[PDB]
Amino acid sequence: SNIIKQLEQEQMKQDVPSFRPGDTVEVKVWVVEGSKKRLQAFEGVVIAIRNRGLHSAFTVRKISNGEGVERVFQTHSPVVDSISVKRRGAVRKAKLYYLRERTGKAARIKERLN
Amino acid sequence: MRHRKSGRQLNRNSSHRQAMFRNMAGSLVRHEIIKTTLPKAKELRRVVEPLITLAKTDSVANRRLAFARTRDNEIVAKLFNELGPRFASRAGGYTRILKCGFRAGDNAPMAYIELVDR
Amino acid sequence: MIQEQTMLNVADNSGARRVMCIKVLGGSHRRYAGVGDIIKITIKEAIPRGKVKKGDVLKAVVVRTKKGVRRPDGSVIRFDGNACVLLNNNSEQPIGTRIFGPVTRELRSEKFMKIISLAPEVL
Amino acid sequence: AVQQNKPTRSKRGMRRSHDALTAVTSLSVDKTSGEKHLRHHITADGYYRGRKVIAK
Amino acid sequence: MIGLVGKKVGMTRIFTEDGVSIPVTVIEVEANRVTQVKDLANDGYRAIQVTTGAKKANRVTKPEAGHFAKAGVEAGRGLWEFRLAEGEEFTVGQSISVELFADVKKVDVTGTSKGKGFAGTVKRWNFRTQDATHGNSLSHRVPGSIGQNQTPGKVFKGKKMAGQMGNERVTVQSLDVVRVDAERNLLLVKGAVPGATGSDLIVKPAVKA
Amino acid sequence: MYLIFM
RNA sequence: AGGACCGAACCGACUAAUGUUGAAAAAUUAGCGGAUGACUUGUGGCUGGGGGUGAAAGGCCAAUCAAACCGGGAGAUAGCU
RNA sequence: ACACAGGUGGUCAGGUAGAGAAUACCAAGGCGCUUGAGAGAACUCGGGUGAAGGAACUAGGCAAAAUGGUGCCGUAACUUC
RNA sequence: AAUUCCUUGUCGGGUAAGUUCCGACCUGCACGAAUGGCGUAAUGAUGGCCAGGCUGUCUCCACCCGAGACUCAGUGAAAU
RNA sequence: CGAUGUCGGCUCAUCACAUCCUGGGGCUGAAGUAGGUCCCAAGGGUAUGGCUGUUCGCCAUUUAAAGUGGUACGCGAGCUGGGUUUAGAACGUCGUGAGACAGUUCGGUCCCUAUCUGCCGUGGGCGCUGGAGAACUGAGGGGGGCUGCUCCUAGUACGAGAGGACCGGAGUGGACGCAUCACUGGUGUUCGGGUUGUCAUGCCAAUGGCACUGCCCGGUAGCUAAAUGCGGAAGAGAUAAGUGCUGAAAGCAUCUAAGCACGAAACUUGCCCCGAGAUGAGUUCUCCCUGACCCUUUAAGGGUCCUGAAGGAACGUUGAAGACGACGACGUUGAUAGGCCGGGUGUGUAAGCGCAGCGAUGCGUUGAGCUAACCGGUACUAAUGAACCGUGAGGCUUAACCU
Ligand SMILES: CC[C@H]1OC(=O)[C@H](C)[C@@H](O[C@H]2C[C@@](C)(OC)[C@@H](O)[C@H](C)O2)[C@H](C)[C@@H](O[C@@H]2O[C@H](C)C[C@H](N(C)C)[C@H]2O)[C@](C)(O)C[C@@H](C)C(=O)[C@H](C)[C@@H](O)[C@]1(C)O
Ligand SMILES: [Mg+2]
Ligand SMILES: [Mg+2]
Ligand SMILES: [Mg+2]
Ligand SMILES: [Mg+2]
Ligand SMILES: [Mg+2]
Ligand SMILES: [Mg+2]
Ligand SMILES: [Mg+2]
Ligand SMILES: [Mg+2]
Ligand SMILES: [Mg+2]
Ligand SMILES: [Mg+2]
Ligand SMILES: [Mg+2]
Ligand SMILES: [Mg+2]
Ligand SMILES: [Mg+2]
Ligand SMILES: [Mg+2]
Ligand SMILES: [Mg+2]
Ligand SMILES: [Mg+2]
Ligand SMILES: [Mg+2]
Ligand SMILES: [Mg+2]
Ligand SMILES: [Mg+2]
Ligand SMILES: [Mg+2]
Ligand SMILES: [Mg+2]
Ligand SMILES: [Mg+2]
Ligand SMILES: [Mg+2]
Ligand SMILES: [Mg+2]
Ligand SMILES: [Mg+2]
Ligand SMILES: [Mg+2]
Ligand SMILES: [Mg+2]
Ligand SMILES: [Mg+2]
Ligand SMILES: [Mg+2]
Ligand SMILES: [Mg+2]
Ligand SMILES: [Mg+2]
Ligand SMILES: [Mg+2]
Ligand SMILES: [Mg+2]
Ligand SMILES: [Mg+2]
Ligand SMILES: [Mg+2]
Ligand SMILES: [Mg+2]
Ligand SMILES: [Mg+2]
Ligand SMILES: [Mg+2]
Ligand SMILES: [Mg+2]
Ligand SMILES: [Mg+2]
Ligand SMILES: [Mg+2]
Ligand SMILES: [Mg+2]
Repeated sequence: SNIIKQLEQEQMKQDVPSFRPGDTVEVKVWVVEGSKKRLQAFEGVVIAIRNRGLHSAFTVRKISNGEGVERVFQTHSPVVDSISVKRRGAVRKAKLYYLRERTGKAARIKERLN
Repeated sequence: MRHRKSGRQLNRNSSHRQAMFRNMAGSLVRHEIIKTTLPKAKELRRVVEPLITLAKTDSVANRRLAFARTRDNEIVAKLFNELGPRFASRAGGYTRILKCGFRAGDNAPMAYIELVDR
Repeated sequence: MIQEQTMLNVADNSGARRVMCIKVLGGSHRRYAGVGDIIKITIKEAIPRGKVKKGDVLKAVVVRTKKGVRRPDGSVIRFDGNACVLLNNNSEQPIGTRIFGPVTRELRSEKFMKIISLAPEVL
Repeated sequence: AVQQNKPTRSKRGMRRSHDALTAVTSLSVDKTSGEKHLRHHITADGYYRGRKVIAK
Repeated sequence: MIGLVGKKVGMTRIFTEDGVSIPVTVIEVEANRVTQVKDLANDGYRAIQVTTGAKKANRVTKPEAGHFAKAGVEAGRGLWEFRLAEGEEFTVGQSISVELFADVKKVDVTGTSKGKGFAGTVKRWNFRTQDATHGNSLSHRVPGSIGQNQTPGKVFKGKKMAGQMGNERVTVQSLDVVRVDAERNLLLVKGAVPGATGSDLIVKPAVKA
Repeated sequence: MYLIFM
């Protein structure tokens, strides 16, 4: 796979920040409303990270307007403009799929500090 | 379809295979040569050769890891004090399979497997 | 992936609280209805003084799915529950005056230009 | 299910035209013992490819 | 137009600046050296014969090594033919590059499918299973009925039955050429092409409009 | 039960 | 206290799958009902064939029951094959 | 009829958890069930998990899934109380 | 109606739609008072219908773990 | 009648055309849109539910349409067992009664390891005329053929208005089919962790066995659909119903008799797949064998000695190939498999030691330890020197050339 790995690494971003599950992150994606362009944020909790190189992804979950919304972003897509960690969280896992049955004061994640 | 899979089932369940190759690994370390069937001696190399790469570096944490895969101290004491020093300059391939005749009772193809220096 | 007998929450202020899909419109042997697809429904629960009564047979448009939609860069947008907006049987204009919760950009066309105008958030 | 007519001794022998055993083509000879053995197998005295490997 | 012979390297993704995911298949099209040129006055039809890759010199047989030494080319791993059109001419020994597809917009890629072995009628012919409950006796994924009664009293030819699935030559038509990379012998088509990783592919330009 | 043709 | 309740032994036999040249001429597996009572069980005894016994199904009476099995009349008779 | 997954009365009654003679793991003690070795197709049997939906299946929610403990709070129509 | 042929009688409830279910009417082919009439709390491996939960029952199947099926060595049937 | 299993449902279909949709036309009491009716056409397609044992039917909502029939009212050695039909029991009715119903009601054992034909796959033998390794040609055969909606032309033609096109073009879907695993996911009892009961490794700590993988939480490769690429064509030839041009028999008329031109999803092709057992066994390219003697029955004769080629098989290491055969890669002049090294992925901060705490436990070393089927490398182990099969220039006749 020396052919393919050389094709992918000329498409990867060199400025991806480091984040972990539990971290509260803000993703800014490019929106096309017809012709004009825009940037809207997606503030939520990283609940799953997939590390695969160019095919790396991560999953954010936020409660918007009383309705829980998940979103799976492709890490190296040119739609994702910037990723920014707002708060570091402390969990004992790699996939926080247990946060789908929890709500309100039960979905509070402790802060990391290290 | 079994495309790109490894490991032989050998007509056993998952825990009989793990208990058979653990006894059979303690029989090859102890005697340095045993006579098994040919499909079992080929699947034994995937069990007994990582135990000797474990035993090339001596530490308490590795001895507790080679005890969880053998459940014998007569075998752990031989891997770390004898087989570790011998194979310390060899990069893999510690065993050797010699094919021999067929079994009388069921016509199974038998084979010897021995540690490579005897 | 809404099919027949699927019970959906309602995402407008028409008065209905739970509606059941009874037909997926727009083809023969058609199986599923994604976000932005008309369905033919029946009303199972209703508030007492709304614009619609329990038992009525109406049309709807699916605005949120738990299965989610997919974006052209491979992204996915899922939700925690299926929701819809009740349309009129013939004019297919939304009965309510408000939309609750987020909707998606799959409704952004001339047919559903009034739903993404009343929406609190478009993803 | 079961037959309707007895199959002949002709049809029975045609079925056994593929049941025929074949022999081993030739036996290898060791290069220090001169013993015949199967190819890629050790000999009956424990020799293999010029070396005595099973001292039993 | 003639085609080229390649090798399925595997799938990847191409990101465009407007944020689109394009699933591409990477095909390593090494140079295709022409081994024999056929004509009407000797062979009844017009075609060229190309070889690709390289083979171990202790593995080429004496009939094959003489066929390559007549052309002067070096022994590749196989031999394929391509029918010429009216107006194309090639010479023996000439190497054809991946730049044949420089301005070609669509191609047809044909290969050998993956082997699923002996597959039943649910996998092979998309039959419907019967009930898993409600009284069913040993008859869950079996085909069911295979004919009618005394008329005709036989099963028809071409009946859909269980048997060998896959491991056959199939042609996938009209794939978008995404990017031709001539300096490292690549060709990126858009979509899934037949075959496992490392199998031979024959990439011809699209015959349909 | 429909046991024999009758 | 209770022909009381839940539930093992013990007694049964409601449902499904398997088995159907069966491991078994009636069972196996997973569930199921009763479970101090009109209960259940060991050992011995009594009732005999147009007879017994039957909380009654034409049930049971030695894998046989709208009249047991064995021997005899007997080589019944057969306008039927 | 078998070295047969059936039937057969009584006596003994260890540890840890448990209400328990249930059940899990063990002790004393006894066994691995008289064809094996490979392979890892369809299909059959016995099981595990399943995106979205949730009886739309069907003669019928058949079968599976689910419920399941102890203490405390609380508990409708109807009633022969 | 465990009884009603005509009959899926007619009206009401339930459902988007109900030959089944519940409540009624009486035109009871062909109910009826110890071969009992009408009710009835509790009980039922009883019959019919509905709902909540739950689910591979199903849309529509996919993957996995084992015992056969396949190959090899030994013994070795049966209906027809 | 020394047995040819019944209605309905499921599964799988196949044919006819008296055509439901799509296709092409004539007439219209056809302005347009939408219809009525008739002719040609079988390529493809041709609903989900409520009730009922139901086929049927009615109803709800779709669809371009929800065709009509044959096939033992197709299909139980393919499944079910709901029904008007064994033995139990009850109602109404008839009979003095045993019982009976053409009425209703609750319950009620569906066996078969495939010899032959047929069909779906897959091999062995021999032939094809010296032997061998490849690449083809294509006689022949199979697959596929569905269609909606929106926009432009154009609110144009038509029409008083209301309404509203033919022809042509672009886009986007439903159902179906083929491939695939980059993405989203499922599985992943062979990877990592949490935890309950108990037994054991002398004990603490750390681990292992068992309890459905003990119960769970994630997850690599592979396989896979709900995931995402593609398809149905355009074009050509000969036509159907139909429309004509020129034109007499019949001074005119006339699509026809001579002659000529259009004309459909049907036919023949074009697209994809199998295919020289196509015994009519084809073609091209390359490679290999260039010894001696004897006899009879003197001929496509038999034998002896030498010789063994190209290639094949066999054995081993094996594979995205596979039930077994078969097919593919490799065998030391070697990455074929296992191991090992480096990485990746997954899990989630190991063990030991130190500190804080009365203690459960927390903190530092520490994103640590372990890590299957993955990627890139590396001869450490196993893939042996041989031996086996296969020969020694390839018949006759006739013709054309060189001699
Ligand atoms: C376990 C294996 C047994 O088979 C069954 O149980 C099956 C399931 C019966 O069907 C069951 C179930 C059912 C519905 O039939 C399928 C029923 O009608 C019959 C009476 O019993 C069969 C087939 C019956 O045949 C059918 O008998 C009918 C009287 C006529 C019919 N005809 C078409 C030739 C014929 O096939 C019948 C009588 O048992 C066959 C005779 C030879 C037997 O008695 C034999 C010895 C059976 O005991 C058996 C083979 O051992
Ligand atoms: Mg076995
Ligand atoms: Mg059965
Ligand atoms: Mg079954
Ligand atoms: Mg015939
Ligand atoms: Mg009691
Ligand atoms: Mg009894
Ligand atoms: Mg039981
Ligand atoms: Mg009890
Ligand atoms: Mg009786
Ligand atoms: Mg008896
Ligand atoms: Mg008598
Ligand atoms: Mg007499
Ligand atoms: Mg007599
Ligand atoms: Mg025995
Ligand atoms: Mg016994
Ligand atoms: Mg007992
Ligand atoms: Mg017990
Ligand atoms: Mg299996
Ligand atoms: Mg599910
Ligand atoms: Mg779910
Ligand atoms: Mg239903
Ligand atoms: Mg149905
Ligand atoms: Mg049940
Ligand atoms: Mg219902
Ligand atoms: Mg009533
Ligand atoms: Mg009465
Ligand atoms: Mg009376
Ligand atoms: Mg009276
Ligand atoms: Mg009276
Ligand atoms: Mg055998
Ligand atoms: Mg007969
Ligand atoms: Mg029939
Ligand atoms: Mg039949
Ligand atoms: Mg009776
Ligand atoms: Mg009758
Ligand atoms: Mg059957
Ligand atoms: Mg054809
Ligand atoms: Mg996943
Ligand atoms: Mg798992
Ligand atoms: Mg301890
Ligand atoms: Mg133990
Ligand atoms: Mg276990």
